[PDB]
Amino acid sequence: MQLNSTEISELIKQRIAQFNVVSEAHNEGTIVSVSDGVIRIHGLADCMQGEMISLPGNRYAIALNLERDSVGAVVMGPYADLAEGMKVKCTGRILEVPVGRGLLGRVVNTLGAPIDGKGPLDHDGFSAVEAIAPGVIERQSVDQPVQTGYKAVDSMIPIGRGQRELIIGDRQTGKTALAIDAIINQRDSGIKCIYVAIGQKASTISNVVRKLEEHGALANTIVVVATASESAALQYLAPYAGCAMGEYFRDRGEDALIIYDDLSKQAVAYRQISLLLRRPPGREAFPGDVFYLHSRLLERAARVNAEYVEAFTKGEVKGKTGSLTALPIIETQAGDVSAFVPTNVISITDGQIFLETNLFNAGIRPAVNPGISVSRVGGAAQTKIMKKLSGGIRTALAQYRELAAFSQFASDLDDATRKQLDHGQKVTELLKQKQYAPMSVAQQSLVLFAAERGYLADVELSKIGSFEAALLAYVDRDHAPLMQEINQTGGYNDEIEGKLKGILDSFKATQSW
Amino acid sequence: QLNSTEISELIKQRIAQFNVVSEAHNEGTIVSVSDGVIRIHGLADCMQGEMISLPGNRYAIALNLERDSVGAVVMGPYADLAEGM
Amino acid sequence: IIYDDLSKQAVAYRQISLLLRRPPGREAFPGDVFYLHSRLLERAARVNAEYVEAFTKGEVKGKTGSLTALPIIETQAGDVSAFVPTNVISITDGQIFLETNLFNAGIRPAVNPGISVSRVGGAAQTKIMKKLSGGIRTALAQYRELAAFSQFASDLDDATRKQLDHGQKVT
Amino acid sequence: KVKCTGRILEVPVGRGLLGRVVNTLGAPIDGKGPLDHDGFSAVEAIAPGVIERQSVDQPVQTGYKAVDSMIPIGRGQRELIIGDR
Amino acid sequence: AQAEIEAERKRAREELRKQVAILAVAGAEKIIERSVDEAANSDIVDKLV
Amino acid sequence: AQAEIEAERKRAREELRKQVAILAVAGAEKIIERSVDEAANSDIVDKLVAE
Amino acid sequence: EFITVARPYAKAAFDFAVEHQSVERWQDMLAFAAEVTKNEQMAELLSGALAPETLAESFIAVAGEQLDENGQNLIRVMAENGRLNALPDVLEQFIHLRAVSEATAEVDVISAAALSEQQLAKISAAMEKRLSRKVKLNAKIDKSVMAGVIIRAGDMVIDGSVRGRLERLADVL
Amino acid sequence: MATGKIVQVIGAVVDVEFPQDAVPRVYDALEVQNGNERLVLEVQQQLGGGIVRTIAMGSSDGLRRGLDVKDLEHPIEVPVGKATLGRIMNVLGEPVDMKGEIGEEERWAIHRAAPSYEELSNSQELLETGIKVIDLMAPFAKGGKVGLFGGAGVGKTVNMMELIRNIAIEHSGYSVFAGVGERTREGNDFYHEMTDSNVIDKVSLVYGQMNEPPGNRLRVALTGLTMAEKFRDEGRDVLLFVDNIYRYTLAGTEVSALLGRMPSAVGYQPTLAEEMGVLQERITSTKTGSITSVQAVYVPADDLTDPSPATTFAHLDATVVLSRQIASLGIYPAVDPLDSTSRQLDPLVVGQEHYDTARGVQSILQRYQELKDIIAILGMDELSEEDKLVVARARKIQRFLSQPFFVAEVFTGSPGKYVSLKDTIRGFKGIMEGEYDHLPEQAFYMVGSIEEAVEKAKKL
Amino acid sequence: MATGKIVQVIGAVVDVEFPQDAVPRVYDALEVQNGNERLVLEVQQQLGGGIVRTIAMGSSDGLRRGLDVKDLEHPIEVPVGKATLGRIMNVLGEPVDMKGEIGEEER
Ligand SMILES: Nc1ncnc2c1ncn2[C@@H]1O[C@H](COP(=O)(O)OP(=O)(O)OP(=O)(O)O)[C@@H](O)[C@H]1O
Ligand SMILES: Nc1ncnc2c1ncn2[C@@H]1O[C@H](COP(=O)(O)OP(=O)(O)O)[C@@H](O)[C@H]1O
Ligand SMILES: [Mg+2]
Ligand SMILES: [Mg+2]
Repeated sequence: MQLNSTEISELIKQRIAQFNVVSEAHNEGTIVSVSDGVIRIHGLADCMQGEMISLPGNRYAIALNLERDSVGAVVMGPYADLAEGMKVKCTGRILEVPVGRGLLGRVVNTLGAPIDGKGPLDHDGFSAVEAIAPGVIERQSVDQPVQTGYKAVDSMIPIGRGQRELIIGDRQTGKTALAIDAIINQRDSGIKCIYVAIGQKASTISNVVRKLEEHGALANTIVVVATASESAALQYLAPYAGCAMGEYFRDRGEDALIIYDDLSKQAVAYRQISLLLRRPPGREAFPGDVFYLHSRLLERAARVNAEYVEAFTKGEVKGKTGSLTALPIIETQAGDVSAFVPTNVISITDGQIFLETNLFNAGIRPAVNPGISVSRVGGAAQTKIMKKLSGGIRTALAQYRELAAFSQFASDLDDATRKQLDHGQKVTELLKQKQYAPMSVAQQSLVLFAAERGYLADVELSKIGSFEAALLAYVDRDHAPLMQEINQTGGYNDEIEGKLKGILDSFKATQSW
Repeated sequence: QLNSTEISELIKQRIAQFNVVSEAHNEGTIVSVSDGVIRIHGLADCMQGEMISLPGNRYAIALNLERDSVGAVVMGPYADLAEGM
Repeated sequence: IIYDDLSKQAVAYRQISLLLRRPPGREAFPGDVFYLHSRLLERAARVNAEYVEAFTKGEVKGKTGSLTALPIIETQAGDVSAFVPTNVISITDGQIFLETNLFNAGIRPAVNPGISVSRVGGAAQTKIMKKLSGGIRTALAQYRELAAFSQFASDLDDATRKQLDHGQKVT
Repeated sequence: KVKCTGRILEVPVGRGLLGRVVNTLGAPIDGKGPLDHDGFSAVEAIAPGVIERQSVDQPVQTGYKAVDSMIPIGRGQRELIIGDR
Repeated sequence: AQAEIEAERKRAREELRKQVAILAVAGAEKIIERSVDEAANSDIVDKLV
Repeated sequence: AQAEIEAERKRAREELRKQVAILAVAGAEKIIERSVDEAANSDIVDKLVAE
Repeated sequence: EFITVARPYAKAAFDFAVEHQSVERWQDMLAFAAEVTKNEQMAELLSGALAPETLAESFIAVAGEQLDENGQNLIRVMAENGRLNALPDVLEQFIHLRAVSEATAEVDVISAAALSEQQLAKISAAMEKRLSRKVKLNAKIDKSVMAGVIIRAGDMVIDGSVRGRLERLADVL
Repeated sequence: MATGKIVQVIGAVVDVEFPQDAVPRVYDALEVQNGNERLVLEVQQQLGGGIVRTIAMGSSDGLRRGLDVKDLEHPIEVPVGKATLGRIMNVLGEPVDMKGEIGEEERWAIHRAAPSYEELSNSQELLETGIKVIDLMAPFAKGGKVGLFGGAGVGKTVNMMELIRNIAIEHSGYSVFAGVGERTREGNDFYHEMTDSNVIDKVSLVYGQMNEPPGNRLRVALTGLTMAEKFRDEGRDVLLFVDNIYRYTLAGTEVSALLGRMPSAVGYQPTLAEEMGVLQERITSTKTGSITSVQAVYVPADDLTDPSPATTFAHLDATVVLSRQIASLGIYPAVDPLDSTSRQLDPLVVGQEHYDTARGVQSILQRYQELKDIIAILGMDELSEEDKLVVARARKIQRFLSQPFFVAEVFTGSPGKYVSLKDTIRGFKGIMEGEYDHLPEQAFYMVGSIEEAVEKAKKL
Repeated sequence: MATGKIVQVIGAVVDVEFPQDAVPRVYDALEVQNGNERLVLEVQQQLGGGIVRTIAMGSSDGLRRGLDVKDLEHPIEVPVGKATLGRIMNVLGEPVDMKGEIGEEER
């Protein structure tokens, strides 16, 4: 399909024919200094703070300091080949990014340029990266479920559309796995997905993209990439580009979910860019406004009322309420939640899914820690059946954990607690599942029903993964008409209670694990 | 390379005649105001610890007699003050 | 060669570097404090016979030269995480840690084994000492493992009581 | 006025230094008269390179049961002695 | 497929050596807007291949 | 597999096009350098001074 | 580089020169001082740790063609602050300040060859409409342009060179 | 022709002034005559007009203001290829082994961009080290990274020597060793161990010694990376040994403090994580070849929490944890089997047999660590008869995963042994299942394959 | 009549230069046309030579150097009294509520 070199010739001829011969005035400055990624520019009297300055080589710098006689800008890309005396041009643009459905399902960097190798984007218009969040009166309460597909999170820690949930934990405890499984689970909801990776090594992004397209979720998500080796300016500004790309959907009355991978690395990149500009430091050398770094980001994750979207879209949409859901990830060191950036982001978000390392190493995966993890939006964002089934699980598990801590010193122990310390040990063995296996509300619901109404009390040998798999296969064969009702309505009734009793009774009596 | 509180019109006054000490050593002019600390130009007669009288009825305490300016602190509300007083 | 208080050469160099208005690092020490001690301590070396024979232009043959360095460092309340202790602990081939809790209890010289390392090991021992030292290392290691139970002794089994009271006799 | 010698700090060296008390410039301070040195050597010098070394396989004895048995020192080794005051 | 595309590219390269003869004076006569001097290909032999 | 082969076809086509782009524009440069006249430079400048 | 230290002195000198109707004399006085600042021997003296007063007198002496108002005061004030090496910039700022009040612009033009003096007068009259100043063109004969012209009016630039269009086309591809 | 002139010298930091036409760009290499010696400088910053701020690679003594400086218009570039095998070089690619010139044929700049995520090759081919405990408890694939964490004196350097030997005369692939912050004694011992063991002809050695200016120590990692990348482009599966990352971060701290940058959380440089990323992001497998890597990491004062070990953790795929307690009990290699981990240790990539054997070993050792204090208090004759068997099997496992190294012979005299992964799994899987409950414990200490255990017991 | 010029912009900190005699006082409020929206600056320091250092009560992006700044002769002033009951306001006394306008009698 390439022998037709007339195709090459016609491409080149079209590019020549449509070259424009006239020239236009532009404002120009000279590079006076360059070091560690920062350049000083002389000239550009009309440069404006936050503007994009175009360097020779089709790359940009962001004018951060407008000093009295020079402009201090940070290069977005490889700076080492710049040299004093080169000339730069001022674009009339405050930092932009492309937005729209057209980049939905494509891999791009912080500037919206496609690193995917599949041609140019088809955006509609551009959005300012550093925007402002909706006001107090333009917002709405969050009472719509978003399902992460994980029994532990969807039952104990419900997430709502417009909520901000912190995924916090030590290194290598399944944070990225939980995040991209929450993405994959949105294959077929109305929620669009966005994954921003900050400081990730390129092999992790390659694996993430392969898994996203393998499980069929790539067509429904935007991937924004600032790898571990790219200039700190690109890593510091990546989550704002991702937030603008998701806020495009928010403002049109649709639902988006955005995952910031290692905000605790955006803070490090901002610390670097700040110290290289000689700005005064604060508690751990992080600049003074590091709180105002994450705050003005996570306050853009909001659910917005119908009047706001109606007025923004100039009346083209009437009944919809838009929303953007944020799942920032934070890495702690030896689980000291009380560190500086973790205790800031915990003061910003509306909950945290604390992932405990000693549960993760013990094979409990996902290693969510009950008690210390909460959702302050809570049951308002939980479908009715899940809310009914899950009410006890969290406190039952926390008290099971403390009782099983006591147990090690107390052999020959009361036969009443002997049963609590076994039901807890079965529920904690039930709420752990394979990695890329998201589970619908019905499959979680009837499993939690089996566990809560005592049907597990005779499987007290821990052959209980096979029990779950066989129960799901059985229900998927016979009673698919009930799973459809549960998945469509999420409702719960005494009639559905009886139907589930019937399913469990018929399963116990007639099948094997 | 930084400035040291020498400014255009004070340089112009020195340009008019270098020996401005032909003027009174008894007085000067406020040059900057920040968080209650004040910088004054002139006051060749000032001595450390001296009470300097400001417009209104306020005093400042001369803490520093530097090469060309006096650094003092304001004993009262300072936001009412301005350059050139 | 013994250098007594390299941690005072470091202070004199900090003074010189702070009076020259050089950029201060951690604890106001200059950036090149490591490059101060390393190019000192790396001068302690064993040298092969050909270097000696070439340097002296004959007049010596077969012999190998040597220079052994024993730098001394003072720590403030036993903290090793300081700047100069970190550099010198990173440079040298091993450490002899002298601790005050052992010195007070009468263990003198108060060398703390296990926490103290020599990376030359037996290569720098007579074969009799190399033979005999391994059982001392293992005895003190088992003693350090059991020492938590010392103030609960007379509760213990006799088979571990023997190890516990053997480590005390080695100490 | 200051004149720049092209020289670098050198220090006396030799066998006559053996048994003397000397300050960092090589001058005797014990009062037992001048040095019987063997020329001078540069204070700042370059250590022997990689290929000029040899493996440390000779003991230097401390006479302490605690050190020679469990923290051996060899001729050519560098051993830090670290502790509190 | 690799062996297909290899020889496909190798066939293309020889024809683009003809097409460059047009495209170079095309880029010239787009720029000045002056009709280019044709027969100025006295130089073009080194640019041809 | 066919998608990956298509990606490599894209790569090879773009590379060939970029090589011909470099050489074509260099030839245009040398043409414009050799073939020029004052009656053309004055026309270019008279188009510039128009705005 | 000391643009920032020269701004106050240039502004004071200019704002004084218009109180005494002698901008034109001040400009050449500062030009003389800016030249004396460059000599290899004087540049050795200015680096040494002389007292500001005697170092100022050692600078007045080599320039007697100066007003009482200008040299014997400005040079002394700059010496007290140790700013004399800034003189080459105090000149340029001064010139610039003048061109601002006199509503003038030193437009620069660059070309492969001389312009016809009809082209150049049209350029003058057209820039005076683009801007709001009396322009003062000065041309440069740079061969790399090959054809067309570059018009630089400070930080604004209009590029009509065939090389600029060529290397823009090279990036259209 | 030389066009630059020195205008300052402050320690290792040199300022050079050039014509404003010809200012060298960042990371360019300048050259000057420090007397009769030739000294190269690396441009760190283009501060001010015409001036350039640089770090001297050699020592800065003897420099004087006004010397002429000649700017090489390319970064520091080193020889690469076959010609560098068996040689020792400094950061500038000059031979420091007195065997004459390198015989170079091509030179590569040490600064280059990392492979893009599209060029990476997803791979899961496990390496087979000769070491039982590392093969079992912490497998790692081609292109992966392994960190040997531990204190001082635990065996990181000799473990890397053993790996170099085993992957140079069992699998015959090339290897590169970048001794950043090397100790000259240890570097000479390494050279003589590799020359005595015949493997020297398949290892390329770069040394930046501790008595050299900070940036000279800093750029050595990139020099070794560039040699490994040249071997990768030839299609090889190279293996890169970094002798200590902690001293690379210390060299970065020093050079950042010399340039007067504002320091960071613990006095570390601000660019810490970007230097670590620019180092570790070039070490990857690609569609043509691969660079695998193992890195020694010294943990200062025994905490995994300070910026250096904390920032290197983000890049490793496997972590081996060495302990001086286990080493003092006379077991080598002193790997802690419970705390060492790998991302590739799951049934899907190692197979269910390997995964089950590893998890069973860890479970047995954990149960023994539990029983140890009941044994301490109540004596052993009180344990239940299945616990008296867990004890013996854990005690035999704890012996069997020690091993004699070929390079440790000079410490012990006994010969080394290379153990295939099949024999390792067979041995541990046999021990846990009781096939060897009749052998003494000392039949497993410092043996190779289980056949040596049975033969030693037969001899014992 | 505006009289000042923006001379620096560094983050949320803005320096503006006034005639030597018209320098604002310490807590006075200035304002600027940041594109279409007006922006209020609260003075924080008086530096030498008529320069005044202020902090922006709003987004700092989009500000050029040399923009004209207008000196309000009073600090930030807000509405007060019964008129403000049941409303929502921001720092500048502007309704961020959308019920229209505050009919205050006094500020
Ligand atoms: N539910 C699960 N079941 C089994 N294995 C899992 C599960 N979740 C994660 N893992 C495994 O744990 C390893 C670490 O996972 P992941 O990278 O998501 O954690 P992380 O905290 O993002 O890592 P880091 O933050 O250190 O880069 C992965 O290799 C993955 O295979
Ligand atoms: N497998 C082993 N056999 C014998 N001795 C060993 C072994 N491993 C380490 N050692 C001893 O440890 C000392 C230093 O080990 P090394 O590898 O330098 O530790 P580090 O990781 O601190 O560099 C050596 O002198 C050697 O005697
Ligand atoms: Mg992760
Ligand atoms: Mg080591």
